Amino acid sequence: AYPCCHVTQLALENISDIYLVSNQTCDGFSLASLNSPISRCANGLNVVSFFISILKRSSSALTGHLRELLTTLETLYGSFSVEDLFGANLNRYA
Amino acid sequence: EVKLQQSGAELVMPGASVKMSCKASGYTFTDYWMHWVKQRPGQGLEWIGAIDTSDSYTSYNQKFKGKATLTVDESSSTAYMQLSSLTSEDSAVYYCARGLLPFDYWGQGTTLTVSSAKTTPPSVYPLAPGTNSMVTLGCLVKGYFPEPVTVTWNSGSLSSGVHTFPAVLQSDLYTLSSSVTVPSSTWPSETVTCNVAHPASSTKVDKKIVPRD
Amino acid sequence: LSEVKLHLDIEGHASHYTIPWTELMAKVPGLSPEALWREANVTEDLASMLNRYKLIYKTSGTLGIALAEPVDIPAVSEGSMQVDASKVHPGVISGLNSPACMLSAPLEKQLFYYIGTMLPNTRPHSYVFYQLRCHLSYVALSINGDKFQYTGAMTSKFLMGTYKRVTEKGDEHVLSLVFGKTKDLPDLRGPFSYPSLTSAQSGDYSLVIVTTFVHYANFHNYFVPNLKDMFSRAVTMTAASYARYVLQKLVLLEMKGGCREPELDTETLTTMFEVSVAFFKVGHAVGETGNGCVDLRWLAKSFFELTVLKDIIGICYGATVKGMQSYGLERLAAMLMATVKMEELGHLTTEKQEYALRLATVGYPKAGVYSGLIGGATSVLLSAYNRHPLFQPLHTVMRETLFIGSHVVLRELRLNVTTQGPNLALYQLLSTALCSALEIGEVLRGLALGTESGLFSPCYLSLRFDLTRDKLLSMAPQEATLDQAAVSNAVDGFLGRLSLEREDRDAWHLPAYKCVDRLDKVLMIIPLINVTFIISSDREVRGSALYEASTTYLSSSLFLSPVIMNKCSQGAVAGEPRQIPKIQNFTRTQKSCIFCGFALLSYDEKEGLETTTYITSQEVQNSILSSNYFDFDNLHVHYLLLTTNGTVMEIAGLY
Amino acid sequence: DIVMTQSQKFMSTSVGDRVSVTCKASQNVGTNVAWYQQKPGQSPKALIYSASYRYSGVPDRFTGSGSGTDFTLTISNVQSEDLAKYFCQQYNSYPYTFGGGTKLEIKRADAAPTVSIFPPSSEQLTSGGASVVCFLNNFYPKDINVKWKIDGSERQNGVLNSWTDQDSKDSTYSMSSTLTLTKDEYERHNSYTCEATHKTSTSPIVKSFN
Amino acid sequence: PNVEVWPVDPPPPVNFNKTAEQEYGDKEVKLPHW
Repeated sequence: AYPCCHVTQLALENISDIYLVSNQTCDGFSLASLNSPISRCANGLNVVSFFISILKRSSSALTGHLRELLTTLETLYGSFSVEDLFGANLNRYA
Repeated sequence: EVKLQQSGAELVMPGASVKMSCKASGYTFTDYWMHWVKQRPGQGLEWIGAIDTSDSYTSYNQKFKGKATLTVDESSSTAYMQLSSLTSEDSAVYYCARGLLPFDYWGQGTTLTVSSAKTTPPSVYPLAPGTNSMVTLGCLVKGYFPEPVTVTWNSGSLSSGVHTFPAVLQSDLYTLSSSVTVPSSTWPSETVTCNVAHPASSTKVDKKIVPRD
Repeated sequence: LSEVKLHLDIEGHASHYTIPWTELMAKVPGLSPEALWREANVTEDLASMLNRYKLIYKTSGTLGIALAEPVDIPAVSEGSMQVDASKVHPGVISGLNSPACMLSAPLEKQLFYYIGTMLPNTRPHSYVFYQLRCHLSYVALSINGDKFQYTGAMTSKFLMGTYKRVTEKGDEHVLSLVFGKTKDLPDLRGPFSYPSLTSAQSGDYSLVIVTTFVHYANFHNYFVPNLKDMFSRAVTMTAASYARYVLQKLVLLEMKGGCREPELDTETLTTMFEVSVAFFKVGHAVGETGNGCVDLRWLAKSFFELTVLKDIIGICYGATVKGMQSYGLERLAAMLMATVKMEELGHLTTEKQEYALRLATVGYPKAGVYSGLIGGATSVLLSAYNRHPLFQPLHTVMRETLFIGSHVVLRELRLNVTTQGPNLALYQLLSTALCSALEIGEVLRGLALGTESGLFSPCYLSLRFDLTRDKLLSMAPQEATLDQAAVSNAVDGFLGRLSLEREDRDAWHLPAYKCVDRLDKVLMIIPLINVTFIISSDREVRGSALYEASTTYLSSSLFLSPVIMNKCSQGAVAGEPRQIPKIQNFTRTQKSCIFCGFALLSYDEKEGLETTTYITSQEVQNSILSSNYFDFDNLHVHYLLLTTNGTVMEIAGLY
Repeated sequence: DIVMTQSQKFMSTSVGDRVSVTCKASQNVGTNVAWYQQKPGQSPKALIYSASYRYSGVPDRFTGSGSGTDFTLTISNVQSEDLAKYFCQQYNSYPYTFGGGTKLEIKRADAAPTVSIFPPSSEQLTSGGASVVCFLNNFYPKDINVKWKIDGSERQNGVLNSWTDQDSKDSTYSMSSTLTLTKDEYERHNSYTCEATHKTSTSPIVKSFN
Repeated sequence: PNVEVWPVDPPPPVNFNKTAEQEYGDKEVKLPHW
C-alpha cells in the first residue's frame, strides 16, 4: 500500500520500469519504485542523480527524446529541497 | 563559557626550566590549537609557537626553537610550554591563547621571573585618615617578591573609585599601594576591607581599614 | 544490458521516457551504468542519506562578485598557416616572422594524453561525487615527510586541488577545491547541489569547496584561504600573466629559506592551489577554444612560463607534473630554431628575441642536448649590453628579455660538465659588468616591494663573489617610507641567492677555478679572451703572475692573478708581488677600439670593488672616456685596466 | 619574517571623536589580519577578525577595513572605557607576527588632584618600618609635581612615586608618592607634609599630619 | 678588433617520427595520493 513508499535497505539488469514522484506527491520526499518483470522502494534523489550522470557522460544520446529527459530530470531534481528535510518523520509510511 | 586559566606567577633560578600550564574549559579542548605569546612589560607581543591538540603536532615557527617545548594532555585538558636554560631576558608575561585563527580567547597571563631571590609574601598595612563629602582610604602592600599582586576591595564588590598604583622595585622587593574613595556616611559605618593576593607565595590577606584612635 | 522505461510526473501528466543501453553503451564504451547504479545507494533510507548530507561542509557565505573574463587567446592572424600537432611536418612554418597557429582539437589531445581516475574512492569524496575516469593532467607534491599532500588533478574543463594531512596518527584530513565552468563541473552523487558548496561564483565559472565540517574546522587552525580573491585572480588574469604571478612568489620564496622546510601556513597552501590554476588556465584556454586555431606566439609565451614554473616547483618542492606537454609543439619549436643564427640573435627585434628565446626553452627542454642555445642567450645580453647606459639599473623591458633568455643559461650551470664553456663564461662576464651599485639598489628595492625588479637580475649569474650582507646594506634604498624590515629581508634574500655553496648555479664550470686555493676569499673573476683574472684576497693562487694594488692598512688584500689560457701553474708565484704600472700619457679622445677585449675595474682602497666594465665595442669605450667615469679627485679610488695579454695597468691621469 | 608596522605609538583624541589606527604590513597578507585590545593590567582580547569582521559581543563602534598591505582599525564613538593598547596581528604565514601597539589617549578638562596623606600604620611601626603615603587622585593633565616637607625642611631621598594610566571612567590620572624611612628616623621628627603643585592651582595643595 | 659571440655548433636533426605512444608512455596513470 501507500505508493508514497518507505525506503529500506537487486541490480539494474532485471529492472524494466521506474516511477518517480513529484515534489507535491509525498509532501517533499523524493521516492522511486523499481520493479522487475516485484516492487522495490528506492531513494528518489539518488536515482535521479544516477540517470542525470549517465546522460551527461553519454552526450551522444542527442535524440530529441533523451535530450529532453536530461533537462527534465534536472528540473525535477531541483524541485526537491534537501533542506525541507528537518527532523520530520522519515518513517511516515510502513 | 570558554576559560583559559593560567598560574599567576612562576619563579625559577637561572639556567633551570619552568612548567607554565594552561588549563582549558568550556569547549572541546581537542578541536582547537593552542598558541603561546610572549610580552615584556610595555613592549609588544611575540608569537612563540603553536601545538595541535589531540595530535601533538608541534609547530615552533620562530626564534624560540630551542627555548620552547609545547606539550598537551587530553585528560586534564591542559596545554604546557617548557622553557629551557632560563635567562634574565626570558623574564616576561607568557600568554596562552586559544587558536581559531585568529586567537579567540586569551589566558590571564603567567608572569615569569628568573632572578635567584626567594618568594617573600607581602606585608599589607592599612592607610586610614588621621569634613568632606567622601572619604579616601588606602592599602599599603610592602616588601613582596616576585610580582604580580591582585588588590581588590570588599571581595570585588567595591570596584568604583579604586586606584591600584603600579609596583615599584627596590632592594629586590616590590612595593605597591591602593586607594579607595567612598561616601563619608558609609565609612566607618560599613566595613571596608582590602584583599591582597600574591600568586607566587599562594597567599590571600585581609586587613580591614579602621579609624586610628 | 537491457532497456529501462522511466516514468515521472510533470505538472500532472504521466510522462515516460525510454533510455536504451544497448545503443548508448556501444556509442560510449567508457560508460558502465552498473558501477554507477551500485555507487548510487538507491536503497538508502532517508535517515542515512540525510545523515550523509549534514556531514559535508556547506558554504554559509554563499555569494560571489561579478567578474569580467579577459581575452586570452587572440583571433587567428591574417593568413596563418594552420599546423596539426599530430601531423607536424618541417618547412610548414618558414621563419619566426611567418604567421603561425596550432589547431586546438588535436593539440588538446596531446596535453590531456594520459587518462586516469580523477576522483578517488576516499571517504570524503565517496559521499559527494560519482567515481570519474577522464583524460587528465595533474600536479602533485608532498611536504613534511609525505605527511601533507596535494594533487591538482585537472581536465580541459575543471580543476580539482585536494589537500590531505596526516596527523601523526591514522587520521586523514581532506579538503578539495574545484574550479571551472559551472555547467562542466563533475556529477554530484546524492542530495547535494553545488550552490550549497559554492564559495565564489561569477558568470559561467564557480569555485566549489568539498570537505567535512570536522575537517574544515581542522584546516581552519592553520589554513584560512581567501576563496573570494583566489577566484577573482583565477578569472580576471590571462594564462601567461597568472602563471608568472605564481612564478614570482616561488622564485622570491626559494632564494629565502622558505621552501627548504615548508610550513603548513595559509600562504604556502594557498600557492599550492594557484600552481594548479596556472597549468589549468593554459589547458583550459586551449580546450575552451574548440575546433579553432591558437596563435603560435601565444603558445610560446604561455608554455614558456609553465616550463619555468615547472622547474621552480621542482627545486623547492618535490612536485611532479604529468600531462601539459604537447610534443607536437616541442617539435614545431625545435624546427624553427634551425632557422635562426644563434650567434646574431641579439641583432633581431626585441619582440622576436623574446619570441625566439621562448620557443628555445619550449622546443629544447631538459637542457643538455642542443648547447647552442647559450649562444642565442649570450647574443641577446651582448647586444643589450652595448646599448645599455653603463652602471645604470636595467630597464623593465631589458630585464624581462634577459630573464626569458636567462633560463637556458641557468640550466647549464646546474650541470657539473662544462657545456661549451666559452660562450657561457662570456655571458657571466657581461652579467658581472652590469651589476653596479645602482642595479643592486634597484633589485633590493624590488625585493622589498615584491615587484618585478627583484625577480631577476644579471648579478645573480655574475662572477662577483664579494657581495656580503654589510656590503649590500650600503647600496640598499635608504628611504624612510619603505619598511625597514622588507629591506633587511631583501638583503637576506638577495645574499641567499648568491651563496656559492648549496646553490650549485654559480661556479665550477670555468677551468680557471681549480687554480684557486681558498674559495671563500675570491672576490671576482673576469674571463677574457685567452686569459681569465682571479681577483681575490688569497696570496696562494696558482696563476702566471701576481699583482697587488695598493689596498690600505685595513681589509685583507687585493690580488690579481692572471691565468693564461685557463691552465694553472705548478705553484703560486714566489717573491714580492708585482707593482701595477701607472699610465698618464693617454688622451681622453679615442677614435678606435684600442680597449676592446679588456676589462676596466674601479675599486676603493677601503670599500673594495665598486664598478666593473667590459669594453666590448666602440660604443662602450666612448661612454667611459667622454663621461665623468674617470674621477681622480678621490685618492682612495683607482682604475685598473685588465688586458688580454695578462697585464694589469692603473690609469692615473689623462691629457 | 613579516613585520607589522604600527608607526603611531600614541594617539590622543577627545571623547566624541573617531580614531583610526594604521597597520602597514611588510608584505601582502590578504584579509588575514586581527586586532586585539589590551586594557591596562589585562590580557589582550580579540576585537575583530579577517580585518573587517567583528567578534560577538563587541559593540558596533569597532569596524575593520583593508586588504593586502594597508589595514585600519576604525573606532567611531569613543568612550572613557576605550583606553588601551591596540595591536594588529598577521596570521597568514608563519611566523605569526604582531604590531608595535598603538596607545589610545583621551583628552578632557583639567582637574585638581584630591590629595590625602596617611600616616604610618601602628602595625608597620611595630614591624620596624615607617612609610608615609600620599595620594594625588583624579587630576588632569598628567604633569604633577610632589615635594615632601619634614618640619619645614624638605626630604629629597627615600621618595618613590608611581602613576596610573587614564582612568576607564573619568579618564583622569592618579599618582602615589611613597616616603619610606626607618622607625627611629620617623620618630625623630614630628611634622610630615605632602606638597603638590599643578597647572590648575597656582598655589601648592598642602596636607599634613603630626 | 671587436667582441663577438663564440660560434657554436648547429642544432641536431629534429625527429618528427616516434608515434605519440613513444613520446608518452601507455597513457594510463595512477595518481600518487589516492
